[PDB]
Amino acid sequence: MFTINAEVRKEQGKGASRRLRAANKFPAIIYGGKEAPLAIELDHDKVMNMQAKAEFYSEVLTIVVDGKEIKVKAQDVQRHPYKPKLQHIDFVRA
Amino acid sequence: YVKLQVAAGMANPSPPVGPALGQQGVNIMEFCKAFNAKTDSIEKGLPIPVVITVYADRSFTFVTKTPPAAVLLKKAAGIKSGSGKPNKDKVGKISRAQLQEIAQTKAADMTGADIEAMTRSIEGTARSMGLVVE
Amino acid sequence: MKVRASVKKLCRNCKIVKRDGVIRVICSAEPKHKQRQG
Amino acid sequence: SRVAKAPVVVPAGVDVKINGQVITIKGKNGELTRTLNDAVEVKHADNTLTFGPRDGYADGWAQAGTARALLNSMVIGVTEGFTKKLQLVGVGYRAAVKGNVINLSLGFSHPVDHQLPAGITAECPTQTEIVLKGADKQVIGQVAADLRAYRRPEPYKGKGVRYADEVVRTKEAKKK
Amino acid sequence: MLQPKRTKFRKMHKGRNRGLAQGTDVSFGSFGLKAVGRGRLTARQIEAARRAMTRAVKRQGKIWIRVFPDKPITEKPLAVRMGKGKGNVEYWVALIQPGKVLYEMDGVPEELAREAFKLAAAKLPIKTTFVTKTVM
RNA sequence: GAUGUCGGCUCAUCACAUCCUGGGGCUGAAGUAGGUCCCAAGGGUAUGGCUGUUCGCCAUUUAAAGUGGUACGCGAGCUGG
RNA sequence: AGCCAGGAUGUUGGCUUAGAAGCAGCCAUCAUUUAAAGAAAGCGUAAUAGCUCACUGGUCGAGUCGGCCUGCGCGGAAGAU
Ligand SMILES: [Mg+2]
Ligand SMILES: [Mg+2]
Ligand SMILES: [Mg+2]
Ligand SMILES: [Mg+2]
Ligand SMILES: [Mg+2]
Ligand SMILES: [Mg+2]
Ligand SMILES: [Mg+2]
Ligand SMILES: [Mg+2]
Ligand SMILES: [Zn+2]
Repeated sequence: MFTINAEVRKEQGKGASRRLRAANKFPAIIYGGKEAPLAIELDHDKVMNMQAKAEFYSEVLTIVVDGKEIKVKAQDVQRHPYKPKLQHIDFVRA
Repeated sequence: YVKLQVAAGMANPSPPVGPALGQQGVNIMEFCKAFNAKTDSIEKGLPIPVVITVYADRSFTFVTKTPPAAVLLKKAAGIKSGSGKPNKDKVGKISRAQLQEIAQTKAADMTGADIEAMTRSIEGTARSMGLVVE
Repeated sequence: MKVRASVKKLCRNCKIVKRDGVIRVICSAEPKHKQRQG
Repeated sequence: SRVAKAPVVVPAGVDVKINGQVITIKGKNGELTRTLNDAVEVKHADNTLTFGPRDGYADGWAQAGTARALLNSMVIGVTEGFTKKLQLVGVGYRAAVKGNVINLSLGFSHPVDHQLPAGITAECPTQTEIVLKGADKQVIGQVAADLRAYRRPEPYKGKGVRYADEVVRTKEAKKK
Repeated sequence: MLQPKRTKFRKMHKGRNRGLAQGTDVSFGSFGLKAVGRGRLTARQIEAARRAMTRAVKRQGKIWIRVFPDKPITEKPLAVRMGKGKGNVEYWVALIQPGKVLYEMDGVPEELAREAFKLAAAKLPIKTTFVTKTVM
């Protein structure tokens, strides 16, 4: 059910990541397996609404980048200190 | 119009039955002589509280009521007081039989489809005094 | 009425209204509830 | 909104005249006029009147619901009457009409003698009853309010001038 | 009124109160009271919010306090000139950063909990926000 | 290489967080009189006993004897307790 | 959201009191026929009567409700030439 439609990050770090969260997108990362890590930027409110549900952090999830449907599990999530926002997600493959 | 829970046997004692309906405008001594034509029949001291459909200046004719349930419980318990809060102390748990001999009381005058249902309401006062079933 | 910085509905029959740039509470049931922000 | 979008139906015997914003209605009870806000197109398109906003005015629909209620009261007002009653309470309170004047006696040292406007008429079937009649709805509540203002009902006994609509909440005095 | 039983030193430097908080998630209960603003929370303030919590909820659930006023604050008394040594400890504060969960609560429904914290929050000098437990 | 400091007297002027008067809402406002808040600074707003007093207590008044600013207003205006 | 209708059976639930009846407080806080009814929301009654929500519905014919994220504004906001 959870199908996150993601794009690939062209620039990384603090300036680039803040530039994203000012534009209602947030950074994330996919790791696991032996494939290299994949840095993705997600649309905030889309992911925000979906992680409200309980079966986002327990079921297999799928992320589409460049057309390729990559299956993952949610692994770690950086929340805003004092808002109902999201800074960063770690997705592990599975 | 003044009401109080009136005695069946005594009429015109001044505190409790003088104001009762001898001061409404009902004939107390032909309510509680006609009602006492009906409580010459009734058991020794059931306050069976009727609805009054009466007049002001010595005329009357009454509709009638079913006899109580709350007055008839404490007999076989051996007590004539009550708790401050039941289901902590009880007054001696009594039989279905007396709760079913009080269920003999409100049977002739209800409208049910299946008559077993009303054994619950008789014990909305049971737990509310302590009369729980085995 | 009672005049305070915080004006609130104190019962269901209360009602907020703004009349000249002034938040007021009218109640049909209790004149005690009449309030003006100020 | 719903108020504006319901059309104003005119019954037989009411001649209507749209000079732009200025609009008057004629009836048996008499001519009534209104000068609507600039944001209100009002149209003849039937035996009805229609209300909707004029592009270029943010208020718009708000004025059209206002305009609708007004003409409706006017159209009703010229055909049938508006009648507000006022009941007097007070042992020594009374009202009488002398022609375009109501002479109220309300426990005052002076006499209250209130003057009516052009198109309002007051009778009294009782010493303690005033009955206004008029084509306008605003003027007849303004007059009934003014008459109510001399002796507005006080809570304890309910003594004063009350609308017969009015239900008065009575309280009991401070104990002892 | 909370206070350290013993401290290594009597008086602490003023310091500064920069940064985001640690203790940002609800960890012991289902619901919590989170700080949005920054500033000192005195021990009297913490006890008053706690007093108002435990009364909005009557012997119901469990309450945790995630902050501790461990920082001693000093004041020179009235009519003392500047200097002549540092003042005497008058009260204890917890330094608060934006994000700090201050109290936590379970054993009650949410709606009672939103009301309990609203009353407690009125006692505090910092903007707050209601928050819920999060999974992973 | 001096800006005279307490209180009094004389003369005052502003502010309003209004003491009285005026207008008002709620009142646990019957009435009389109050309580509380809102608006209002137009005008008005004690004499004496004791003390250097400000103040305060007391006596007796008044519709009321308001609160503060003006170098704790005012000594090239007085006094000098 | 406007606009028509009902609120009952045990029962004045028990305790207390001069009396407490849903409506002083206190415990039971469940039934009941049923389309429905919290052993009763404040008013109100010396107290009941009464008042009426909750309660469930009909007729009515296009959007409505109330939380979150924020943006710009509103009040909160009294001083002395
Ligand atoms: Mg930088
Ligand atoms: Mg003022
Ligand atoms: Mg003038
Ligand atoms: Mg003196
Ligand atoms: Mg002055
Ligand atoms: Mg001076
Ligand atoms: Mg000088
Ligand atoms: Mg000297
Ligand atoms: Zn109200």
